[PDB]
Amino acid sequence: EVQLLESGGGLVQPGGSLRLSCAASGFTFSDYAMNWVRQAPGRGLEWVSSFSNSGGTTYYTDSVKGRFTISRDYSRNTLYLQMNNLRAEDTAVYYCAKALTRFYGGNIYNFDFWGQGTLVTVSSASTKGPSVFPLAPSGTAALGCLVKDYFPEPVTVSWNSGALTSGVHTFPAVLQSSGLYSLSSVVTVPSSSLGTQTYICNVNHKPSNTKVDKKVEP
Amino acid sequence: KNEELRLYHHLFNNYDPGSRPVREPEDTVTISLKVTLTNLISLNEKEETLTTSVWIGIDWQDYRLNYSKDDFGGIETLRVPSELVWLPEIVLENNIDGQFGVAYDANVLVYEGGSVTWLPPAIYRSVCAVEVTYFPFDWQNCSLIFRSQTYNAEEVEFTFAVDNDGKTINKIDIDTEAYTENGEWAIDFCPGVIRRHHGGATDGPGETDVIYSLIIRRKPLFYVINI
Amino acid sequence: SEAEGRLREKLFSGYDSSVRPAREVGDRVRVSVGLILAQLISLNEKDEEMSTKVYLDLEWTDYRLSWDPAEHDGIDSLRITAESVWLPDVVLLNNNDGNFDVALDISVVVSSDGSVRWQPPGIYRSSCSIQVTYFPFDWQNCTMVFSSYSYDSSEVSLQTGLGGHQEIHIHEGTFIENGQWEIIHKPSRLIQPPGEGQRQEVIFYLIIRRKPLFYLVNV
Amino acid sequence: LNEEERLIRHLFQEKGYNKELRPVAHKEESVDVALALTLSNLISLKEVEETLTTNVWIEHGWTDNRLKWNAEEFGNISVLRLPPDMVWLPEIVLENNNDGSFQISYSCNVLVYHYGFVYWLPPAIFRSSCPISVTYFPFDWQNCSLKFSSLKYTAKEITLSLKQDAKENRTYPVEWIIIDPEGFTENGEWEIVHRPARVNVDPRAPLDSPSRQDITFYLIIRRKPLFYIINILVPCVL
Amino acid sequence: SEHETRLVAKLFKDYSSVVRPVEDHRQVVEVTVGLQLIQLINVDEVNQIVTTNVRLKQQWVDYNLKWNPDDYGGVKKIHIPSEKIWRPDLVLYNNADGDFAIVKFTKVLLQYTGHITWTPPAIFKSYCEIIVTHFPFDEQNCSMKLGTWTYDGSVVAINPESDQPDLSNFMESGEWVIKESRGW
Amino acid sequence: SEHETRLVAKLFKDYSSVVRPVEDHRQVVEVTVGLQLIQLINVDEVNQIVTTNVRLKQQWVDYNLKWNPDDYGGVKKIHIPSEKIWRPDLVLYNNADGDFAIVKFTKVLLQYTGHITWTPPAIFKSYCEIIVTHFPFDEQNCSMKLGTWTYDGSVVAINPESDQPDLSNFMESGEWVIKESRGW
Amino acid sequence: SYELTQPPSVSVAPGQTARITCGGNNIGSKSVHWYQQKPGQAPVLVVYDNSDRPSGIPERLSGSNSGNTATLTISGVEAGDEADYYCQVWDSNSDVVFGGGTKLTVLRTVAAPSVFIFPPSDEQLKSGTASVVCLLNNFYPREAKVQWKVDNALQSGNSQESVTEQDSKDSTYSLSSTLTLSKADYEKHKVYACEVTHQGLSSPVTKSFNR
Ligand SMILES: *[C@@H]1O[C@H](CO)[C@@H](O[C@@H]2O[C@H](CO)[C@@H](O[C@@H]3O[C@H](CO[C@H]4O[C@H](CO)[C@@H](O)[C@H](O)C4O)[C@@H](O)[C@H](O[C@H]4O[C@H](CO)[C@@H](O)[C@H](O)[C@@H]4O)[C@@H]3O)[C@H](O)[C@H]2NC(C)=O)[C@H](O)[C@H]1NC(C)=O
Ligand SMILES: CC(C)CCC[C@@H](C)[C@H]1CC[C@H]2[C@@H]3CC=C4C[C@@H](O)CC[C@]4(C)[C@H]3CC[C@]12C
Ligand SMILES: *[C@@H]1O[C@H](CO)[C@@H](O)[C@H](O)[C@H]1NC(C)=O
Ligand SMILES: *[C@@H]1O[C@H](CO)[C@@H](O)[C@H](O)[C@H]1NC(C)=O
Repeated sequence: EVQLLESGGGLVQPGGSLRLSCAASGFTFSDYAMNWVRQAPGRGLEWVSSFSNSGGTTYYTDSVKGRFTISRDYSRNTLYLQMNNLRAEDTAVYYCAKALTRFYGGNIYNFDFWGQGTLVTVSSASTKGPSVFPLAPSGTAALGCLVKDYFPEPVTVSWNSGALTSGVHTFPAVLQSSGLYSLSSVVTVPSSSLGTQTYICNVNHKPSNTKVDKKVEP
Repeated sequence: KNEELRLYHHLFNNYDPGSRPVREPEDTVTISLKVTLTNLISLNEKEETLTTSVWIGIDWQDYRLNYSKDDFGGIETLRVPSELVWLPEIVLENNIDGQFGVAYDANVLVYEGGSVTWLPPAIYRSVCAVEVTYFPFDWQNCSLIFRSQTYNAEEVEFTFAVDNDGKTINKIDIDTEAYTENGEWAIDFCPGVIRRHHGGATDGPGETDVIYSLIIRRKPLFYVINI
Repeated sequence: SEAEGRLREKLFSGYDSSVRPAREVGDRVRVSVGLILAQLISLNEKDEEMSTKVYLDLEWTDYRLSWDPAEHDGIDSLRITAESVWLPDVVLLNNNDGNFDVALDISVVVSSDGSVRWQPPGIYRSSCSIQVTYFPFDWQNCTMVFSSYSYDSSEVSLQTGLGGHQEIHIHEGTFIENGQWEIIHKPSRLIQPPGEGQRQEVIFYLIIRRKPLFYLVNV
Repeated sequence: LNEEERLIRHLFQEKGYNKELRPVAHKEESVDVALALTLSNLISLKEVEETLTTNVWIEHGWTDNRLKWNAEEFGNISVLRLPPDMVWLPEIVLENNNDGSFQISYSCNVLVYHYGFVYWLPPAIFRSSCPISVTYFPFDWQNCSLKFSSLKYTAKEITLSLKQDAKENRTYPVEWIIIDPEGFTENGEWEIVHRPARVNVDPRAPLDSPSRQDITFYLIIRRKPLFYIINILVPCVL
Repeated sequence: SEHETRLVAKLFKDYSSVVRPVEDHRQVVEVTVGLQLIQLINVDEVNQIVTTNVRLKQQWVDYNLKWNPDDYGGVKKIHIPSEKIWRPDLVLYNNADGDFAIVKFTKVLLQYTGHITWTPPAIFKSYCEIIVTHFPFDEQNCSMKLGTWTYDGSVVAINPESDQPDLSNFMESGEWVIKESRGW
Repeated sequence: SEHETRLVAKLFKDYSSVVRPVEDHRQVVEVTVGLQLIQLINVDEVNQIVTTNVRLKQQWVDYNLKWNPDDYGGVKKIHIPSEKIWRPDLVLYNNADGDFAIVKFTKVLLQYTGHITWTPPAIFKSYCEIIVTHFPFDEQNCSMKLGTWTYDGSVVAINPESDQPDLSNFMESGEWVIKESRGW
Repeated sequence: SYELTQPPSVSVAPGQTARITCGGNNIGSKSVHWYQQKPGQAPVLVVYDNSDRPSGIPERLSGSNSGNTATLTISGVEAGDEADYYCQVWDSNSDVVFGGGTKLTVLRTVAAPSVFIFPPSDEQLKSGTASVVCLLNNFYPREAKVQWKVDNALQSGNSQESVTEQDSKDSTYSLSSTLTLSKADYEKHKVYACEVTHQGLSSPVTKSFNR
């Protein structure tokens, strides 16, 4: 079972450093070239770096040459990306991707498997946890929670400890003029169930380690 | 589409060969053992070394490799490389040349119901102290001592395999039709015994092994005629 | 080494060391085969085997491993570990001990035109049928038959190494002379298949005369 | 050991160490490799096989400037123990073996000092060709050699030299095989008379040939003939 | 090269060397087995072992290793490492003190139809009943039993390539003469 | 056992087998070394080489390989491949012509406290000065000098497990009698 | 700078066939690979070498390559094919080159929004701000406008809109408009509403409340 778990992403100031790691399992780590491909928020895919065991070669795109270093752990099946002198242009979700070939390059070169990635945010702004505000309802009713004043992304919203999945809509975060992110997570239910069934929103903000859970009732 | 591939992905996508197949740590894995001798190559008296060719039948249960033939197109057996499954790591403890393991890492057979069978062949060079007193009219008692290199008796235990009638095979098995007697050595007896020891409170964890005793007889004709 | 690292990155891009270099289907890889005899270790008459220490001298072209020195800091040659590049599967067919391969893979030398030169060491035990009639006043004819194990004549074509001298090379100063054998002739020959699964051979012949002083004194 | 963990991360993951490349600023430079040989024990000299079996510890010293660090930035660490296959190595081999065992036996750790010096003391069992002069047997003496060179690298890429020792702020080359006076057990049949070491450069060879350079450690050994005297010669003569 | 590099990359994408190489598990892998005897190395009478130098030609069809040559520049055959693919696990059943299975993993010749020919070498050390009654005028009859160790006939079928072993490249022995040879 | 799988994944998530396994680098790794003599295989008087079969018990604490059993279903001990972890590089300094270090990399027993016991087997071939003056009535004192090859005492410290080698599982020798044995 | 060129958006009705093009100079001589990225998910290789399909990918996705254009064809468009499709090649001088991804949109039938309005709670009012959120649930098409009215006065420069992607089961849209004001401003006026304009509604629909 091929599996690529990325870690080490997070918040860093401009000009700082950060080591991304990608733990690989389910395949012979030395038989496939490994790659880092980044995606800035709302933008397309951009190849960053590649490591090939064929000749022990490393390859970098021009914008990161001299700043980024791709390497592999000597013993464990772990791929590293050491990033230095980070700019605001490096903010992105970094995916660790396995190639079809042990060598880098050639026309056949493609990424047959991808990890879920890690978000890297480059900004001088500090961390802050969310402030939850329930959206109280005033023949189907709608309810929700308003996550506000948090930074950096993301905040994960669940309902009733994961029991409620049907009809949930968690909106994209929006950047305020204050520089802080906010989103609303809502669910539509029959109006008859407002008084009988309990609806609780669980907001989790990993960057600040916040787990505020708020009950919603009229 | 080959149903063998689907069965393989079903069984081995989430499987750890490093962990024993026990639901709890205190449970013990029972290993059914048979040892089949194909050839007695030699007994070097100068080096006190018995060279034999055998293959060891090892059967056990892995609940993690449990499957029904009806759900996979009637497959009753799957061959896979032995490195992919947990093994009890049986070794010949009394080897003289430093070779503890088997000669060829054959595929394991995974049957329906979680039954795992491994039948690897081996060439063993084992210690046999030669009682010299009546040489060349001598008989020897060469031991073959098998044990888990890793696990104690509470983690892995041994039982003897049973024949078709259910009689316990507490001996070295020899196929009579395919067996050629050694030019100088006749095998008179070959009982096996499962020993357990070091189970005391001070010792702590119990230990177990299986000892086969090849009672072999020299044929002294060469020494009679020539010397 | 930054220039050498950049050149290695360029050369290893898209390169499969397990794939034979043929730019077009039907192209044959010309492999020049030569031999340097470092030591004639022995000729065991009981086991009928000649033990030798040699350096092969294999030369071919891999078009994928070519570059322009003007764009790579004037680098005209590289030394690359042999496992990293495609090798012809050239082995001693008439080995006596089951050992087909070289003793140490070492490194190939790659020129900017794609020429690859490889000189691996090898300790070889080759089958030699012994002409026993005039022993110990005998001379033997021990061959070393080198050929690709897998590739046929339509894929890899062999030729005798030369620069043309068709002979085993023996360096006069550094050669470890044998105390029992004198090398009379040491030619090499390309053997064609009998006129598609057919394979050429390069045979190095050692015609050696025993020096029988021991048997004169002792027998 | 958080400090050397951080140091290894800084050396190999931050700076991007490539062990395939030699430690040189430019390709035309040559890596100086200092060699010394310690004889742990002379195992045997088989006359019929014409083979010398020896146990030797080969001291390699070279400089890898990529593996430099400031000690006070890393907990005052001054030395690291790294796997030999984690860093470029000057692959020296025994050229004149006669069994196919070119390489050292135990690939031990390299020691890397903060000022970039790499020290490596692999031990090895070596079986080398020693042609035997039988003229004066059993009163014979032999002249065996251990010829060390590199087949992966030529004189253009590495320069071989003898180890240099110091006494009273005076440097001198180590031009002999090193033998511990206390720990060395003499062979039961062979006494070492001379044990020189030499850097040999062939002027005729091209610089890009592996045969251009070598370091040879010679053993001049005299047979102790007491066994042959007592058991063969006195009975035969009488 | 480029065509073959692309072909070799694409052939082994979802390839599994664990399962048998058949479209349907109810099929049988038909293997043709032919022994070539290069040399009779030794007949050890005391330990009853015959050492021989052999080539064990094995031919079968891998269903999933097929391609159309027109899509790959006309490449019709390739050579690939044998360790990457499923192989039959032929074992010398009466091995005395040598190797039980093939240990020299030479390249396999793969055709576009999926036909694999694999011709590894081996040193067979086989246990043979040695009758020394008429020594030195003794005749022997030493056999080499070969079989798939872990696969039964219902999943892998082995068939002889020829009624006799291939002695075309046999080196003449200075101590033995092969009067008869045959595979059953 | 899924608990053991999760535990092994946790322990080796960011583990290094290169770094010495204690919290601060100024600390010394304390290793307990014990020798068990299984068999005295042979004494070669000509080449002065004693061949023996031994077990080299090595005990040490790995600081980072600790866990709470309650968090992992009561798992108190596991078996880990020795290649995956840091080990002391014990070498037989007076090796004659055998292996210098351990080549049989058996599994280590790792307790939840970080304690590791590793008991690899080895065939030691040691150089022993043979005094032949009183042969065949001779007495021979042969040593086995063990030490960490690349680590000095300031980074790795070795201590004897016992004053004497363990001879409890010693096989009887048909040529020699061990009158006295001791470690220093 | 090989510069693979892709169209930003491709729209097709359910059951029809979508053709996502990737243009390049002599791209027919190159091997083109196609990746699918669902919203908030890792990319998945769906085609490699211009026509080959990885195992587990539906046969209704295919590829072609010719001249100066490669094509990905998605037939039988379901409600779960909404994704960004990226073409990719490798060049000796440009290394790995991705295309500017193409979003696939399902052209389903018109469905009108379900409108709700939510005034701020006392919990937010204790903090000194007022956020009025009004929600347009499960509508199509995406073109809709929300206008905030406070005592018959339109708001401007103090509202934020957030739009979801097409749902994987019904390919509908959801939108949220949040009007944020200081508490003094919120107390300064009484009636607060939002008006929803959407082509599926015969006339604009207002949801209003009194504080
Ligand atoms: C060929 O070799 C095999 C293997 O060596 C022989 O079989 C073994 O023979 C030995 C004896 O030579 C025998 O050892 C005896 O074990 C029993 C059982 O031990 C258990 O129980 C006792 C208590 O009952 C505990 O003390 C012990 O901890 C334990 O687990 C002992 O009782 C017995 O003791 C008796 O004999 C001793 C001398 O041998 C004597 O000192 C003592 O006072 C007492 O009278 C032995 O120690 C093995 O168990 C046999 N089996 C195995 C599997 O090894 C076989 O006999 C040999 N064949 C020939 C023809 O010689
Ligand atoms: C008749 C008597 C002398 C017996 C015959 C002796 C013969 C065999 C001679 C030939 C060479 C001699 C040896 C040559 C050199 C030396 C000198 C010194 O190191 C002690 C004696 C010793 C070692 C000699 C011992 C006797 C010797 C062995
Ligand atoms: C395997 O699964 C079947 C079906 O649940 C069950 O009946 C059987 O007992 C199981 N046996 C094991 C654990 O091998
Ligand atoms: C290293 O030693 C110096 C003195 O030479 C001292 O000033 C410094 O603090 C030491 N560093 C550490 C980390 O101990």
